[PDB]
Amino acid sequence: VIAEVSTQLSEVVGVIERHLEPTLLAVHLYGSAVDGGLKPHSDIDLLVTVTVRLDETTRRALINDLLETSASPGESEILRAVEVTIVVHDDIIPWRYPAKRELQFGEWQRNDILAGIFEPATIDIDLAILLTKAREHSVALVGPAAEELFDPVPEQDLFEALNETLTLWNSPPDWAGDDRNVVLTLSRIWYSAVTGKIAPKDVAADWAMERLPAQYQPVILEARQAYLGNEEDRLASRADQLEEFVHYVKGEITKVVG
Ligand SMILES: Nc1ncnc2c1ncn2[C@@H]1O[C@H](COP(=O)(O)OP(=O)(O)NP(=O)(O)O)[C@@H](O)[C@H]1O
Ligand SMILES: CN[C@@H]1[C@H](O)[C@H](NC)[C@H]2O[C@]3(O)[C@H](O[C@@H]2[C@H]1O)O[C@H](C)CC3(O)O
Ligand SMILES: [Mg+2]
Ligand SMILES: [Mg+2]
Repeated sequence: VIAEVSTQLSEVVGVIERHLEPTLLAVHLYGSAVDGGLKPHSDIDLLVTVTVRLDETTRRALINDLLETSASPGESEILRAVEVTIVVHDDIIPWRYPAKRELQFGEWQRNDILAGIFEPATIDIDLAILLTKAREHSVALVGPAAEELFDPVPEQDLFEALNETLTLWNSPPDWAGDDRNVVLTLSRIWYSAVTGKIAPKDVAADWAMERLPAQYQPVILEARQAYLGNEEDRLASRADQLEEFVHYVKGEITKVVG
């Protein structure tokens, strides 16, 4: 997608306001929209803070409505994948690890939502990472700056969430659908574990590529190119090369000490 993003952004915030205006504290645009800039496959990352949990019916109304504002990756030249994370004030302030996520919407749910599966509130270790990103780079579309609203996420909580995330990826079906992002996410986790910082997918990829034995450099170079829209994503082609990359990078992450 190469289209100006302000139209779809205003549609998505209109849906959020329509359901949540009376309990809304903040809407923050974050992720690559604010840090590095949207690339052809980039989603729109929104973080919504409410003062009270949602009624079940409000969860379903909002999830259904958000799906109508969103397009499956590669199915639209004008609409990006939309991602909305809702946190309840008293669940995330004061900061505790791990924290409860009230709601998340994203295109990975499309099938579920169309079958009437509405994901309920859960522990989400990923909030340690999302709130660290949002506090550093975001736009308050409404309410206070992320920096002021959210407590700092301790670096030990960041470090633990980065290492725990690696439990998701052990064998090839665990990354079957999502080969480019698992590769770029491994590079970002490795980068963040050594640096304590967060980098866009291409910056983390180039950092990783410097620090890899030459055998592992090709898979991350292909992922970095596909992220920038420069080359095709043919990472599923080279299945064995992918799993060796994953095992190699996980081992290198595991070596990084706190
Ligand atoms: N070290 C890390 N840095 C960044 N994101 C990370 C890291 N570790 C795990 N993640 C998760 O990776 C996901 C990235 O969100 P996503 O919207 O795909 O990223 P982005 O920076 O906006 N880039 P993109 O949408 O591809 O342009 C989130 O769930 C993050 O918390
Ligand atoms: C909260 N961050 C998101 C989640 O990690 C999510 N998967 C549970 C990610 O899924 C993705 O990698 C990508 O980025 C999504 C992330 O932005 O979002 C695409 C629509 C689907 C995907 O599978 O390609
Ligand atoms: Mg994004
Ligand atoms: Mg996202």
